[PDB]
Amino acid sequence: DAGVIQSPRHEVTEMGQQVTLRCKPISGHDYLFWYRQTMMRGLELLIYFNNNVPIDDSGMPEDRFSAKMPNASFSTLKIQPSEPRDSAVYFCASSLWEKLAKNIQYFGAGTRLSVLEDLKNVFPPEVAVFEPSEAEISHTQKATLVCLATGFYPDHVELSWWVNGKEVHSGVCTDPQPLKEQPALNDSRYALSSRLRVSATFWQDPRNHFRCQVQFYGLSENDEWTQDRAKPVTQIVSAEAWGRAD
Amino acid sequence: KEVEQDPGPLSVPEGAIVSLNCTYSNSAFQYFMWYRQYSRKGPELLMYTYSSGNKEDGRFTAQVDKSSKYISLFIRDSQPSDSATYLCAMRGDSSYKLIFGSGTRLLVRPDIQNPDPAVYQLRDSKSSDKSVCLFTDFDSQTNVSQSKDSDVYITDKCVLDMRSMDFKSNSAVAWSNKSDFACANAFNNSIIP
Amino acid sequence: GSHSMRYFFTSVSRPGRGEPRFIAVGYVDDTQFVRFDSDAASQRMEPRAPWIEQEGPEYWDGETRKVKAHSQTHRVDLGTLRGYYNQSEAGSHTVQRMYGCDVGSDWRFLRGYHQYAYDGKDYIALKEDLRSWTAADMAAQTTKHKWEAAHVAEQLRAYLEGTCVEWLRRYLENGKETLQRTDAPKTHMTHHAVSDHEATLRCWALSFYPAEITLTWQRDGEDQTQDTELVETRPAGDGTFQKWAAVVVPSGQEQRYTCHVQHEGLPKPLTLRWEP
Amino acid sequence: AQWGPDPAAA
Amino acid sequence: MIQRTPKIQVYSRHPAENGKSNFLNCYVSGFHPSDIEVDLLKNGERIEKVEHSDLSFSKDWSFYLLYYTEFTPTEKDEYACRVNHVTLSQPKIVKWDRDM
Repeated sequence: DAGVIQSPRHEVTEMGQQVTLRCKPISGHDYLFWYRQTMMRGLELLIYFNNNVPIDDSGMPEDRFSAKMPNASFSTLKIQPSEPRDSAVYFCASSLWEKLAKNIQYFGAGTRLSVLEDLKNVFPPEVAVFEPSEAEISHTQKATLVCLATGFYPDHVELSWWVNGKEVHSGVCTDPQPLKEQPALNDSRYALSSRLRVSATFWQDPRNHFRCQVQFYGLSENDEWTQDRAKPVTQIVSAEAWGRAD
Repeated sequence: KEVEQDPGPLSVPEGAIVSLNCTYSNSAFQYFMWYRQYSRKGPELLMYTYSSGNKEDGRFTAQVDKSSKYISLFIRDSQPSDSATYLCAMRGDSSYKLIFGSGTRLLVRPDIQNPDPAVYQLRDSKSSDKSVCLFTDFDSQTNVSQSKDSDVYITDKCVLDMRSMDFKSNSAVAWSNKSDFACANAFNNSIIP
Repeated sequence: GSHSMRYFFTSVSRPGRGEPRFIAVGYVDDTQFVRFDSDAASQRMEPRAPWIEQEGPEYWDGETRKVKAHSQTHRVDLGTLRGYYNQSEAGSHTVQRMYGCDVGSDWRFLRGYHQYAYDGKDYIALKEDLRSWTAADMAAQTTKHKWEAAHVAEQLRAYLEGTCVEWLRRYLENGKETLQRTDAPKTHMTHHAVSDHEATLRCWALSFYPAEITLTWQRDGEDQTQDTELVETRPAGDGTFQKWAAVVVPSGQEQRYTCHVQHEGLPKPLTLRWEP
Repeated sequence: AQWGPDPAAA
Repeated sequence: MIQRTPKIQVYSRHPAENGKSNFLNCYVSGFHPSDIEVDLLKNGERIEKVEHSDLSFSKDWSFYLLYYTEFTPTEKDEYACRVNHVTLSQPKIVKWDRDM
């Protein structure tokens, strides 16, 4: 009814650290599959359970990876220690015999896991908004706002516009990918750009509130930070702007 | 358990027909299907096909020729919503484990009734106003590319969709921190019509 | 002549002692070639014939998977049926399944089958047409209505007609030395005495493959049954089979009773009568 | 070579 | 729920000559349920290394097994097959006989 649920959605961690991935499958599904995806090997099976016992586990690497279904409603896939090469998306999926018949497996949205060399290069985004040109508004009856999120790493962000406290999807254009700030450093920071176009008769009304929200995934309160910069942790960075006519 | 697949990006116009395909090496395989994965989402099944035979489902046809060891998907009437990665899975007798190809990224560039290409300057909502450039309202034939003699950033475009006005627009954005920056010229390495 | 490939599975709940006993075996003709036992150390589908041992790793992993997953389905099925039949949970109960496919002298597909039983009586089986099911009244009707709806016969049909037969055809070649032989029987008749006035005459037939054999007795004319001890055909241990039929008869009338042995791998029917 | 991957349960 | 009492047959693999190596077999069939105890015996004492077939069944659902060990027959030594099963009230012993 809601499908496969995976916690977390993103997990930035340091190497050495036990990562633990969870999945609750669809109620009624006796088959549960852990798939990973990298760019180098593609989507791959790790393991799958059938009424809670593991069946095919040929894609489990030799040490470090462990996986269980302590009961029908939950599974962990546990990496201990992590290494940077475990960075991947890790999907979960569930199915039944009458659906595996037609090879319908049902997937979660996956836990984008980045295992890193050292947490000291993590930074949240600094976020700005830019407000449409006078030019653009007489040329077309239309005003494009632009949101930059910049200075961040790793690239675990989720940009969204909220117009007057409801999130809009119409007229939006988040960038396909982050783009690196410093193509000159091996492990460099990112920027990501988005747009929102609306009418002149909507941008000009000062009643209207425009917000750019960048949900960033980072460290959690257990991760042991020990510089005294502010700690980069899973947080919301925002920029906002109102309609004007002056 | 390995299947070759050209990763794209395959860029075709709205209206086109796209051929996607994998070839595979092991013939113990027996069921063949296509999953489609949207940017940040799980993959969902698109179409499956038992054996030699072709299943059709509206705009999607899917094929397997087993002698050649060649799997294919055919999208007619390309919609932009079909922009996605497309992954051919397949399995055998012995296990439910799907074997996936790397995947092919399909990108369908939505047509635009009235191209209107211009290059707008934009100040910040805040006192340390940086500037930033919008190159926008160009046609779905135009490539944005840039990279420069500068640490000047230009984003690969994307297509913003104003559904209710029926006004789909392309747009790409460019900025920098240093003085000798300006709009119009900043996008001029992309060699427009 | 004909040829078959059959897999037999068995599964026995054991309330107290955790998960149930599983025993798969696979035959070609009457030669046993693979087995799995849950209670054995390896947890591997094991060869039981020299001709299958050729098979690669792809094979042995993938057979071990298929069989394991099957044991789990039985594990559940035991639970489901304890349900449908309303049984106590300290009771041991048995699921059994046999499927497989036959072929003619031409090695073409000739029939296919799949039959399933709870506690050693017929539960549900797939009809000869491979489209439909036949169910033993009460509980089976619910299984069927489930199986109709997941299109289980459609999958099975594909196995039984296509894959089963291909593999069966593979086995008959790869192991032709053993599976496509005939060993003629080694007939011989014993003479012990039931008494003074009688004389235990037993007609043996030893060392034969395959197991289809026919022993028959005759009193001058055309006797055929009921002074005829037909034991079930039994295995020797060495891949071949033993059988015998025996007659016990008024002493000094040995001569008028004759044993008639008919095998594939006999040139003509061999016929024996007390000689020495 | 069995029926696979697994029977449909009852 | 049907119970069915084991048939028991006891025999050598090979025509029994004495002093001469062989296999003693016990073939149990027609039985249900699957739980059955089978021991090969030597003078009432219980033979030590008996192996056994993988369980299988006949098309009337009943079960069969072969238990077997490699003896040497002799003039004097008695061998037998003792079988125990839910249907049986005592474990029952079927003596080896070259005749049968």
